[PDB]
Amino acid sequence: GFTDYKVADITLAAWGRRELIIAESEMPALMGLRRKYAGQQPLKGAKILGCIHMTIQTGVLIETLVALGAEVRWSSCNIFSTQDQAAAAIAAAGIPVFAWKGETEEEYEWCIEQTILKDGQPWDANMVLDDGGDLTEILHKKYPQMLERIHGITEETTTGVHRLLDMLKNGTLKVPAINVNDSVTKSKNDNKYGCRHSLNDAIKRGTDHLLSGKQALVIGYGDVGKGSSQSLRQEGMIVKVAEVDPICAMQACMDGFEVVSPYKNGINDGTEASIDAALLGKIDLIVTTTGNVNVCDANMLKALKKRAVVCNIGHFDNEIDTAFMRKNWAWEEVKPQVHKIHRTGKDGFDAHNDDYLILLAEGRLVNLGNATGHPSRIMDGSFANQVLAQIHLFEQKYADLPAAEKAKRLSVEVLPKKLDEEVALEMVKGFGGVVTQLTPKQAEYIGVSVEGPFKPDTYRY
Amino acid sequence: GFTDYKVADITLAAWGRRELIIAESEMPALMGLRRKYAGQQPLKGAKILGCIHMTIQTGVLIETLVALGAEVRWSSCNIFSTQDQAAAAIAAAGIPVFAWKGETEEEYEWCIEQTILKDGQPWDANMVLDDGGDLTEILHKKYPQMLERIHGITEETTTGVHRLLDMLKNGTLKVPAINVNDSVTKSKNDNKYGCRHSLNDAIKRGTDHLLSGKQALVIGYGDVGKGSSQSLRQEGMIVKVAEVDPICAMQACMDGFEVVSPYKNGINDGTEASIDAALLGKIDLIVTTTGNVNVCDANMLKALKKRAVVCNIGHFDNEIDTAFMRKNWAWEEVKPQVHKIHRTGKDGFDAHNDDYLILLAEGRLVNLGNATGHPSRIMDGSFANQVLAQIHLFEQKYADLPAAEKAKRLSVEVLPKKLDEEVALEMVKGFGGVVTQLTPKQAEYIGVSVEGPFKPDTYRY
Amino acid sequence: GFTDYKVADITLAAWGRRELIIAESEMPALMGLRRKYAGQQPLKGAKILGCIHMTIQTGVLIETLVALGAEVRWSSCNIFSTQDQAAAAIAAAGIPVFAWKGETEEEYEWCIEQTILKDGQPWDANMVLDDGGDLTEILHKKYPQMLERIHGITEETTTGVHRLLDMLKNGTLKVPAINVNDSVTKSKNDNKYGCRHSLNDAIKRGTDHLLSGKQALVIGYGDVGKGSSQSLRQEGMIVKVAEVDPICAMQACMDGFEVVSPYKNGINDGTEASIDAALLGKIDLIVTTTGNVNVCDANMLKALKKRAVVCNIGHFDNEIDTAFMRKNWAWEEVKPQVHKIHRTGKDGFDAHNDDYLILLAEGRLVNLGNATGHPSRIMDGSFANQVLAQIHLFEQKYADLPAAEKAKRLSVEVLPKKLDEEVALEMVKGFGGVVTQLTPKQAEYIGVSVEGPFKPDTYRY
Ligand SMILES: NC(=O)c1ccc[n+]([C@@H]2O[C@H](COP(=O)([O-])OP(=O)(O)OC[C@H]3O[C@@H](n4cnc5c(N)ncnc54)[C@H](O)[C@@H]3O)[C@@H](O)[C@H]2O)c1
Ligand SMILES: NC(=O)c1ccc[n+]([C@@H]2O[C@H](COP(=O)([O-])OP(=O)(O)OC[C@H]3O[C@@H](n4cnc5c(N)ncnc54)[C@H](O)[C@@H]3O)[C@@H](O)[C@H]2O)c1
Ligand SMILES: NC(=O)c1ccc[n+]([C@@H]2O[C@H](COP(=O)([O-])OP(=O)(O)OC[C@H]3O[C@@H](n4cnc5c(N)ncnc54)[C@H](O)[C@@H]3O)[C@@H](O)[C@H]2O)c1
Ligand SMILES: CN(Cc1cnn(C)c1)C(=O)C1CCCCC1
Ligand SMILES: CN(Cc1cnn(C)c1)C(=O)C1CCCCC1
Ligand SMILES: Nc1ncnc2[nH]cnc12
Ligand SMILES: Nc1ncnc2[nH]cnc12
Ligand SMILES: Nc1ncnc2[nH]cnc12
Ligand SMILES: [K+]
Ligand SMILES: [K+]
Ligand SMILES: [K+]
Repeated sequence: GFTDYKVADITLAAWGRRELIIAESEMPALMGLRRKYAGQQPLKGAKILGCIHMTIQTGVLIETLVALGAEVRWSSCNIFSTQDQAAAAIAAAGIPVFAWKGETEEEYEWCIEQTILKDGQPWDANMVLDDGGDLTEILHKKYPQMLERIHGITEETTTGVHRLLDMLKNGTLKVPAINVNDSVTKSKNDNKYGCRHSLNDAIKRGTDHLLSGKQALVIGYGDVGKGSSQSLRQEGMIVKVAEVDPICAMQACMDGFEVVSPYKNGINDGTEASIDAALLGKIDLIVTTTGNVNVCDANMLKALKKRAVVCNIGHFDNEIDTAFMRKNWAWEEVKPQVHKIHRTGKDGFDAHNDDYLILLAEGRLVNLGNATGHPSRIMDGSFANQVLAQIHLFEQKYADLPAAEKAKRLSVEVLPKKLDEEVALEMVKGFGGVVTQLTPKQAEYIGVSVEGPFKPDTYRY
Repeated sequence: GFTDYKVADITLAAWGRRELIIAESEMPALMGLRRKYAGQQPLKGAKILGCIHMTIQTGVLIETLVALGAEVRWSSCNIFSTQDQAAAAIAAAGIPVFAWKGETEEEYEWCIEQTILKDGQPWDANMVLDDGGDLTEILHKKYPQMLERIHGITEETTTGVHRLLDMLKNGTLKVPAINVNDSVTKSKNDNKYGCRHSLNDAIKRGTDHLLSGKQALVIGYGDVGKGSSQSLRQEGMIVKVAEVDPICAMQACMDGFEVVSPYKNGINDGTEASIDAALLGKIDLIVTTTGNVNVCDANMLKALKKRAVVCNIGHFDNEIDTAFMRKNWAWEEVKPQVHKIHRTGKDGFDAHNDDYLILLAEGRLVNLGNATGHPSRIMDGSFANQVLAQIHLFEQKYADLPAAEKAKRLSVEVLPKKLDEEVALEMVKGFGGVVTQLTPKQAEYIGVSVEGPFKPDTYRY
Repeated sequence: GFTDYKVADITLAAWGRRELIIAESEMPALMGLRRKYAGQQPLKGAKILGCIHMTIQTGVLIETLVALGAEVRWSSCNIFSTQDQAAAAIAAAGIPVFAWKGETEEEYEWCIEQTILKDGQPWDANMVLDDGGDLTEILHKKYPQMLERIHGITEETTTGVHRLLDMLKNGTLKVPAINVNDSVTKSKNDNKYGCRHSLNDAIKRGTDHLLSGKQALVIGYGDVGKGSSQSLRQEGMIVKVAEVDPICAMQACMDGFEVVSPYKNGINDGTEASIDAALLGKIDLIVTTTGNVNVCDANMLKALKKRAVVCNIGHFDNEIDTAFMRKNWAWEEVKPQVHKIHRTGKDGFDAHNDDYLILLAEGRLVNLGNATGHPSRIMDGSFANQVLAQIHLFEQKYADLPAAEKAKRLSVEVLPKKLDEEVALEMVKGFGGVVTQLTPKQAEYIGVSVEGPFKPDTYRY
């Protein structure tokens, strides 16, 4: 008689369980943590509010936390990223989850509130796992009393970590956090290689367009932009890259990309005349990867080649001025998460009009919106870090300190390199790779221990 | 009141129609044939039996043949390759089509017969379009009288051309045929680049497996094997290649792949002792590409690494010994066209057994079975050749020739290089490419006309 | 007391012998023929005039022909392509060779004549091995009497075959020929992969320029152009391709290249107004691969980006209008085969002028001019074909047949596919590859012999 959930179709649970069993074989770091810590139950007593894409991969994470003793209440951190069969499997296992593919904004907020509230009253939560900072923001803004009992936050992604550091500098952060994003086995695995796998995957599922021989513009060349550019280049696209960071621009050049700006001489003054109309007129596909605001703006959208695809793989949809397109242009749904946007007018469209753009996932995270996000074996690294971070913060029991002691432990930290390496070793073994062991004299020669850590904390990999 | 069809769901037509309109903008050579020939109606009076994958791309082909004056009756050439919304769009257009995704073998044969028979009698067909030779075989073997009225066959694929050539060698081919496969804008575009696009696409949709860093074995290195190996290598797989043709094997070496055999010394004597158990026990993914029989045999299946993915992108499912797997091992459906094959035995399976293989599309063509096959811009090339082939054979009027002229005309031929080049030029313009025109002195220097053809018929590209 | 040679420096012979011994281990097809046929001496009595780049690789070719019983007299087919240590090692072995790096045009002609003449009068030659057709032309124009005793010509390269075909068509070809170029183990090995290896090699040796991130324009996308484009793209260049053949252009598009023309809309009208000055002013490197005339013309050279590198990897230097650059612009030698060409005028130059181009090998074959051409393991394929072609034509004894039989054998033909496959098998084995053997049933299924040939003669690979 379990009813504390809300999913699209509970009967998809058996299908979801089949895929969870497969995914478990693809996630050895996470399943190794489950085996190593199951008997010790290091999360016994933890009550975790979780807000992250309700995919099959997140399901393995959820059941790993539960296997270690935790109770959880879960929601997705995006309206399009849930895999309904994963949510169904988690609900059928008796775990409160509120998540389905294609939520409205109102339903998105309701789902988070259903994790926060149990039977109309605040749940006695004491841990937070977030991806992007929406749950974190709601707790600080609307439920500050609940944070008095919460031992910490473990934050998944770059945008969320940015919001956390903003609150820390403004003195508004109420509990300590661990930056899961900046582990090497997260940032340089998930953010880069994950988008390499899943960006062309989403574009093919949404459009079935040939990419070889076509022109792409990738806005940004951080980790997500690096992986995105590779996702397209390996398919044979001619890829151009835009950046505001000269060091990232240098890497793009050395990686074999032409570096261009959508604006003449890189200067974005807000006018149509600043747009490089000749450049945008040749682009078949534009992808935003920045985590910034309005990096594919209304003047760029007006100037893009007819029938160009437009998508975003950064965390929030405001990378693209989709508001401008809702106000001025007529939307034709091809299928879910795929819209033709007719630049001929707002009121109606000719079904055979040739002047349209194709928008994927209404400008929300395209890899999760139009495909299934990152594959299990990549998320294995990110989610082993999440499990380790949850254990660390829960065992430190920040909320039980006196007021004076909380002030001294309020911080945003990363996991130590030794744990990063141990996650990486399990990932390598999952590939069948064999790591060499240093001899004692070789370890002394480079000044490390035989068991690591093998690099100083300044090393960039 | 049109009722002459059978599809999964006629209400998918509007969705199919939206995707057809997108596909037309992706297929400029085919769409260019509509404009150049619409006024002349070169297929007026043609009644075409067509048997080929009922995809969106085949939709554009079908409606091109109809726009040039033809009547058609269509079926798919594979039980899993139909896109149900394409079939719905075609039927809703008043065009007879008998095709749905996931047919049984009996329904497959039934669908082809519904194209052959109209109102219980043979249709007065006079043209054939085939992909694989199944329709051609059924006509020769079961409706030879209909071939008295048929002017020719245009065959799409390598396996179908081989069957035509065997019939010709045996004196058992009743109408002339055009080998559409061996146009360069078909074989060196569809067969190679199409599989490059669509193989990893299908594997991702089926399993969502990370491919980077894993081991693949591609059986075959002809056109499909070349494109398949690239599909996987560009994703970061470590790809090994098997071949019986030493020329193709040389190409794989020079392309940067290790060439291996599943058998010790390359000698396939049919025994378990001949299997290189070490090699097979390291392979995460095996893909057959040969058009041959039993190239992923039972002994290889027994020796594959636990949880390896097995699929076939050749035309017929007998490239993998799936019959052996049906007889001996338990099949667990993950989802449509994805099965776990449990090697623990045939009488049931443990849901948490680790000793299984993952078979895609039940060994049927994986790109069409687990995804959508080749993209529109690639199929543009194949299907422009098909339309040109249909025009040439229909206007030749073989069925109306005297018996002496019939005997001189009974052959299997390819399209002339000029037509191949003309298709290629429209493909290049679709990419925005600009071809240079020879000066008269340059044309004289290399001994070609400024208008081409630019290569001798022996040229291999 | 052997003096019948002329080389740069005989004392380089020991060095040349060391490298020949290494190259022998890299040339298993060639050495396999040596071991297989040395007992039979099938070239006993053959007297071969040979004209092909006097490299280490040609050294192994020459000594294989001698090992099989032939006498030869040798010259290079390019003024810059000889490796002086290879020539010295051949002369030290008592083999007539006339070749050194850096010949004048007069010396080049004199060297070919020294092979034709022994003691001031025509040698009793009876076979010809040629690369590019210069020796073949001199025999037909200046020594036609010698051709009445010559049993055949074995021609290495595409341009040479073109000239042979023109002569056959005109009725001026006096002896049969084997087209060695169009063996798959030659054209699709040497012409493509050889240039992939040696083009970026020669550019680095000549300029030491970083190639990553810069813009290249490759004129042509045949076998040489395909390999040259890959040579640059794999280094990270942004590569654009020009073509007159829409089929080759299609391949360049599908291979991930942007296809452009130096002329607006591809129309070369002889005026500067037709030059796409905006495109050419972005190009850092241009490479001609066509075998055509003036594909990098004067107006192009004027519009190139300052400090661009210009080079040719086709057979003859007229692909670039270097005559224009000699007449109008000041040449500054950087080092042998590397010249700065100052576009500021003809009479001298400022040492610090910024407006110059860099010309490699004075527009002669750049891979052989500025580096060492193709590696031994690739030339293995080409030269194994040469040996088999020499054996076949010599044993046919064309010159001694009745003219009624001569008329039936006066042709330009390629080797049989079976021998093409045997050469490929030995190359694959050189890599450690293992070719799989068809079972009798599999061979039956696809219609071949277990021993091959495995493809019809129309197969393009
Ligand atoms: N979709 C996914 O699966 C996924 C995975 C990881 C992260 N993310 C999200 O993607 C975003 C980027 O993450 P990241 O790790 O790459 O961050 P990052 O800081 O490494 O990279 C962002 C880059 O954008 C550049 N940039 C900023 N403004 C720009 C502008 N106007 N024009 C061009 N370039 C500009 C920055 O210089 C920077 O290099 C974040 O929102 C993150 O949360 C998404
Ligand atoms: N799925 C698709 O979209 C698609 C597209 C085109 C063709 N096809 C089909 O794919 C198959 C192959 O087509 P193709 O054009 O590449 O033919 P191909 O002749 O060009 O190449 C097939 C290759 O398989 C090799 N081979 C044969 N038996 C072998 C064995 N026992 N082990 C290893 N290698 C072996 C042959 O040497 C040959 O090089 C045919 O059935 C064709 O109809 C499928
Ligand atoms: N340097 C080497 O090691 C090496 C090796 C092999 C061959 N070659 C020589 O290289 C040349 C090319 O050989 P190939 O086998 O590639 O011949 P090919 O016929 O395969 O390719 C030449 C290509 O140039 C294209 N072309 C012709 N005129 C053009 C123009 N004005 N603009 C653009 N493209 C144009 C043609 O369409 C053709 O595709 C020949 O001279 C050959 O003898 C050199
Ligand atoms: C047949 N024609 C006219 C033509 C072009 N060249 N020549 C000598 C005649 C076309 O344009 C087709 C070519 C293939 C598909 C699109 C349009
Ligand atoms: C090993 N092979 C090839 C073959 C035949 N069948 N299979 C499955 C493989 C043979 O033909 C031998 C068999 C015994 C002695 C003579 C020749
Ligand atoms: N598959 C996935 N599950 C959860 N979060 C993700 N972020 C990116 N891919 C993801
Ligand atoms: N999309 C497609 N439609 C028809 N035939 C195909 N063969 C391969 N892909 C195809
Ligand atoms: N190394 C080499 N030797 C002889 N001829 C060649 N042609 C291209 N490379 C060569
Ligand atoms: K996934
Ligand atoms: K498709
Ligand atoms: K060399």
